[PDB]
Amino acid sequence: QPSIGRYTGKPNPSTGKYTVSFIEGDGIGPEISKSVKKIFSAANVPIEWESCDVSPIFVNGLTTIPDPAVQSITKNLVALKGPLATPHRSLNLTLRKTFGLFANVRPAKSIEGFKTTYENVDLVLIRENTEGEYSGIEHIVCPGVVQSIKLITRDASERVIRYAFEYARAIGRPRVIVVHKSTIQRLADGLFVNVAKELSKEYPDLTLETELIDNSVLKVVTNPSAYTDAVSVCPNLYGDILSDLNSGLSAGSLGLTPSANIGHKISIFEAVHGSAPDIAGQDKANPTALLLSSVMMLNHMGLTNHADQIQNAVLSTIASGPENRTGDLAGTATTSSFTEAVIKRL
Amino acid sequence: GRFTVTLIPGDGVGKEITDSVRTIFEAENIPIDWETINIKEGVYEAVESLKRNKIGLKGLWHTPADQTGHGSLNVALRKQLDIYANVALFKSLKGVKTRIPDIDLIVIRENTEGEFSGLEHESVPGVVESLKVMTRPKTERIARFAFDFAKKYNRKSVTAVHKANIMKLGDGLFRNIITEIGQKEYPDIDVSSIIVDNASMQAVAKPHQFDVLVTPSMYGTILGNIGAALIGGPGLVAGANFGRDYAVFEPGSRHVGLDIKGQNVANPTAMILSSTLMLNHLGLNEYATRISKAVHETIAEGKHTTRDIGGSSSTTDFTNEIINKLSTM
Amino acid sequence: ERTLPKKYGGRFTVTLIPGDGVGKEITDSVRTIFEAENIPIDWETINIKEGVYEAVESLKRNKIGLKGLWHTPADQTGHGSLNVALRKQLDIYANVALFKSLKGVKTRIPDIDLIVIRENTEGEFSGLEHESVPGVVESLKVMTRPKTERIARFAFDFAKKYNRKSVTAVHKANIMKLGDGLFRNIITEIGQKEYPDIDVSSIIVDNASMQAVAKPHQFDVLVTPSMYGTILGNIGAALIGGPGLVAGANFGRDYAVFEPGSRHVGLDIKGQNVANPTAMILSSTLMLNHLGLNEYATRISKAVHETIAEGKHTTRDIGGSSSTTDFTNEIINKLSTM
Amino acid sequence: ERTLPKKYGGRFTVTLIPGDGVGKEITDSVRTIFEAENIPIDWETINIKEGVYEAVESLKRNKIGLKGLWHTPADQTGHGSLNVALRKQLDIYANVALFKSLKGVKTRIPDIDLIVIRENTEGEFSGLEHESVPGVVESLKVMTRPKTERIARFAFDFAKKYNRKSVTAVHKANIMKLGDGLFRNIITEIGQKEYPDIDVSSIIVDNASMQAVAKPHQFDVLVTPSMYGTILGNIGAALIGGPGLVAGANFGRDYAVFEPGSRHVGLDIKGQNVANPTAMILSSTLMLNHLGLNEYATRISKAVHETIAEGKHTTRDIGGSSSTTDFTNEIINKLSTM
Ligand SMILES: Nc1ncnc2c1ncn2[C@@H]1O[C@H](COP(=O)(O)O)[C@@H](O)[C@H]1O
Ligand SMILES: Nc1ncnc2c1ncn2[C@@H]1O[C@H](COP(=O)(O)O)[C@@H](O)[C@H]1O
Ligand SMILES: Nc1ncnc2c1ncn2[C@@H]1O[C@H](COP(=O)(O)O)[C@@H](O)[C@H]1O
Repeated sequence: QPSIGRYTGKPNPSTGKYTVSFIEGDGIGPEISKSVKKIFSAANVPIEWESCDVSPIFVNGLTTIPDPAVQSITKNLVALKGPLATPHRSLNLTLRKTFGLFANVRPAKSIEGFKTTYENVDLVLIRENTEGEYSGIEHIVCPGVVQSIKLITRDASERVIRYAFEYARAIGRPRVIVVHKSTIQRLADGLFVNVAKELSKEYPDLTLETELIDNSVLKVVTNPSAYTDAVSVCPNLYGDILSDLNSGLSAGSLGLTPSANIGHKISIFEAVHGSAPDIAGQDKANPTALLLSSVMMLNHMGLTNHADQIQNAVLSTIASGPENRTGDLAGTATTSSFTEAVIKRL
Repeated sequence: GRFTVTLIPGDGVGKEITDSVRTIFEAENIPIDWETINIKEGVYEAVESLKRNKIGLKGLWHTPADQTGHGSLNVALRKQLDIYANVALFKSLKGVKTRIPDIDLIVIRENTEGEFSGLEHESVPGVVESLKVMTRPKTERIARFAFDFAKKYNRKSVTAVHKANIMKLGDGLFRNIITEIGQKEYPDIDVSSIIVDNASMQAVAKPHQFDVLVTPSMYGTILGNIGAALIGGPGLVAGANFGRDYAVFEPGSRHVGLDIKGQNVANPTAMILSSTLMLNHLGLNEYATRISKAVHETIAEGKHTTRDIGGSSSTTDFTNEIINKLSTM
Repeated sequence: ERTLPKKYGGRFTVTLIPGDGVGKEITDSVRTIFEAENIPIDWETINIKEGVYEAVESLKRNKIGLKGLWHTPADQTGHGSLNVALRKQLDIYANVALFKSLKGVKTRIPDIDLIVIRENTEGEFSGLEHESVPGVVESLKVMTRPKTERIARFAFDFAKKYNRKSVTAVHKANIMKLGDGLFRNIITEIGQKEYPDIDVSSIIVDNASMQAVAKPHQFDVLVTPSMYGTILGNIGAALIGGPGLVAGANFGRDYAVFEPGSRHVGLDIKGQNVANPTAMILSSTLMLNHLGLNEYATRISKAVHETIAEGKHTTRDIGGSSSTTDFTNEIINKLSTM
Repeated sequence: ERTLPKKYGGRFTVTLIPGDGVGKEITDSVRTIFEAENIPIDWETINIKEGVYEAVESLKRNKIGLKGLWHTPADQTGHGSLNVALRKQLDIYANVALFKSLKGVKTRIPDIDLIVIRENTEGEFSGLEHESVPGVVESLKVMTRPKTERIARFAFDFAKKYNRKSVTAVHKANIMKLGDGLFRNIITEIGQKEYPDIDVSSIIVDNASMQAVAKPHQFDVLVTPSMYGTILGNIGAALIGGPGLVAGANFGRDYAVFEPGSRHVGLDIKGQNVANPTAMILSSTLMLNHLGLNEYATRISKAVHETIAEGKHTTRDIGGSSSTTDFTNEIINKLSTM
């Protein structure tokens, strides 16, 4: 697994198991959550759940995250959060800032037995989630004039681009593409690109390509598969858009998309769909999203065998046959029946 | 009776794709004379020319990515003429296999501002700031252009693409000014907002929900290329740039085709179609209505079409089918 | 500069309001002459009971317009001018009518050139009236210094710009000593301490009406409140041939709307293609000069001027037998050889 | 005329903002001299963390004010000037400080008379700053043509009104070629095509600082951005005796606030009655001249001018041994015999 965000294992010596913080989250979170707990149980995962609550405090007007949850998550070097609502400083933002998360990993692959307009889409994108267009820095320079400031540093760039080379290696993809726009953002995007070009050399097994978002978006939409040996790295904004785009190609929404937020020693794995408050409790949610983030987590932890088990078989395979599936995929099954129907081929 | 239009072939398939238009033009004996220019900083002479003639037809220039490279000079042209509005036309064509069919959307972007403002510096080594400017005047301008455009071409919906949830001042201002002046002027038109990333997802998955999209420089490049792909490719997209005094017409997709320069494989549909846009502009348009039907029917009519659409014909051959169909109208 | 006339890469977007009566035909004449001359303007054209809103809203975008006249009811539950509504709502406060005789037209007194500037928003057009007890009606006529200083300067400014030597205020100040009094003073007052190069004078509306009909050459520019301008206007209209030969324009600070200077709807001859478009076209040329074109204006005015001077092929009311259609085409024809 | 200074049957209502430090005492001095001269003005007086709102709101009613200085923290969680807040929120964009030496005061270079006009709302006082990565801080200094043309004209207008022959722009345009460049140009540029009777020139801020200290008589009027004005200001303050002798005033389009020209709080000597009110009083006279009184102004200035020239009975910092209280009463005394 990638050297950069390395898990420091250590199963809890008293139990055979590893400790993982949950964060069930709200809305369809609870149901989607225990759905995962059950499937995990069945496969005999070396994992005990230490669920914690990230409902924000407000130390110094600036929104902070509760000590209970901090201690828990800093301890077990990993957590798996479901969706949460919109409670004075982005909840997700103060979540990355307090745990040093700096890289968003977003895969979008076609699902077996769910037909969308685009086919054979298997995409992987790493996004810088620290700086870039999304630093808090903007100014009113005078009456009707505003500056939003895009920040790009070598330190922040280096460590994302690394995780990308190392992740591309860890999943056996030859090519790694740096999406940019050095064309008109000479210095900003130029630095990003050079930093990749310089790192390129200490990863000779991978081939580095450079592409303008221009083409990255043109080419991916004309033919998604041209990047099935991908791993694309890019600064915060291009990343935020391309990843939400990639998901649009793979599934037409993002109710199937898993994300991984890698930090230096910590790392959080979440589903990117919302809290779906109106379907909450009625048992219609679709664990697949969070479930795949579980797999991502497994691999990040080193539990290859279990991950491949829960992914290659189960869900991925049980999402074949409309008696299974959920309402969101034409299927008729409940969150309930999806989970047992999954564990069968588990 | 004779217009004198500026012609800027530019880099890549530029030279070939322009020629296609010339040929179709003299073969239709259209009363326009090209003043044609070629060029490192003589982007001056392009400006100076356009300032005389007011109207131009151009391909794309190439832009370096290296540090000591010169800088767009496609944007230089626009900034120096304050041709602030870009219009790209993404309408699918009959004889072209596309994944989602019957698609008709327009993307209007601001040309001179936003992330194309080209202000950047390195404070200490390894730390770079790129400043993105957004100003009320330049924004009210494009906002009205978009609505005016939507009214003129009976478009019912106008949507502002932004990232105002994160860049609350920059993109915020943009989203407000647009919706703000689509409500107290242009009340007949449906104004709305959409976040650029989510817009990107709908565009690829369910594009029919969009009509007209107004965006700052960057988001327009992105949604632009989504639209370009959606309809077949960069060779099918008509484009035009508008300032108050001048108008420059170019392909709506904005690709140089450096790799296939001189190979006569290129597709001139883009160039020709935006060339027709120019005719409608300077009032001709009997010709425009004409020579558009020509290319439209040509490509719908299976083979004899150019490589990238799924044919095996060369730029040369495709051109001549148009001039041929045209000779019998 | 969100305050100049709508323009996109060399192309103005002007408002077009055909309006009632021969309006629709007389406007068309201009359209045809315009595209036949390939003039870089695009019409945003509107049609309409209270959508006089949409005319206003349009003009507020484009700043410039070209219009015919709407019709106005005389009955009690009729809607009200809405020609004046348009002007009041845009504060297009100054009307200019151009009464200059034309070469090929038989008129009782020839070689006549006078201008009538009237205030549009005030005076007897203020539309304030009530019935106290049954059978007793009061119509209030408002006159205010601000609105009056405004028109006064517009008139002088206009006279200076177009090298007019004399400006005369028409009034009834001997009877309405406050209302028309104020008007007469403010005009003469600010023609003396500003614009000293111009000859300012007064004339009583009734006596003005008599001189106008009998000895019109004594007048140069006439400034009047809403009513007297309608009256002197029609005298001038007759003097030169008729309502079909009179160019007109309306000015506010921000907007400008160009219409016929005579202000008749021609309801009776609607759709008959008998109408005369000289009025519309000529005030259409006024609009070109305005938005800076005017190579075209100088052009297409000479066209119509020569056309009507050149005997037959002219339209019914001037003494010809040609239709609106035919007259138009003679202009476009003469134009195609300039 | 809801835009002149608050006035009711002959009585102005002026805003009074004592502010921090010797503020409270130095203002009182003026009050006393004012009622002892029975000047027809009534103080609306305000005291205050973010009620800098109430100061603004007051001044917006009365249009005119008289104030001392507030204190400003240097710590990170401190609130921020709110002396500048007052000015920015009222767009009182022009500061005038008057450095004219006084007869009874020992100064190293005597007979000195120069004025420093600074822009209040922009420059390095724009208060835009951020920390990109830890330990790296950028402070953005804004300079805009509109705000700069404004101060430029104010300065020349001022120089013309008070028969000043020379106006000099202080800048660092050789290094900050865009920022200070723009400033230097716009000034010299519009001192040449307007105000041709006045001698315009430039001087580099550092070299200006050196001449000011060594050979100040060469300067007449100095126009500067926010920062350079604080610096040249204090040079001038020292040159004539100290911060207690400097009259000052702030101007916008609509409002005017009068304060000491030197801008020091005197926190250390608060409540000690040792302070010198010459500054406050003299800029208080500036305010009278402003709201048209000035019989009083001409008066009570001669009072303080003669008082301090007349040796002892003067306050501590000038070289006397009298208290604020005693100095005040000598003025009111001299005044009672004029
Ligand atoms: N004239 C043309 N006809 C068809 N495709 C083109 C043409 N010019 C450029 N392209 C496409 O656009 C891409 C060029 O983009 P870039 O790599 O940015 O130069 C190529 O992959 C081509 O497939
Ligand atoms: N556009 C026009 N040009 C010339 N004469 C007109 C026009 N419209 C109406 N007239 C004449 O004026 C009379 C009716 O005027 P009105 O008051 O507009 O109904 C008719 O007898 C027509 O001869
Ligand atoms: N009323 C006053 N007259 C003369 N000097 C003063 C007065 N108030 C304060 N100062 C001086 O200005 C300094 C205070 O300014 P600051 O450094 O801003 O606190 C003190 O060192 C005093 O010596």
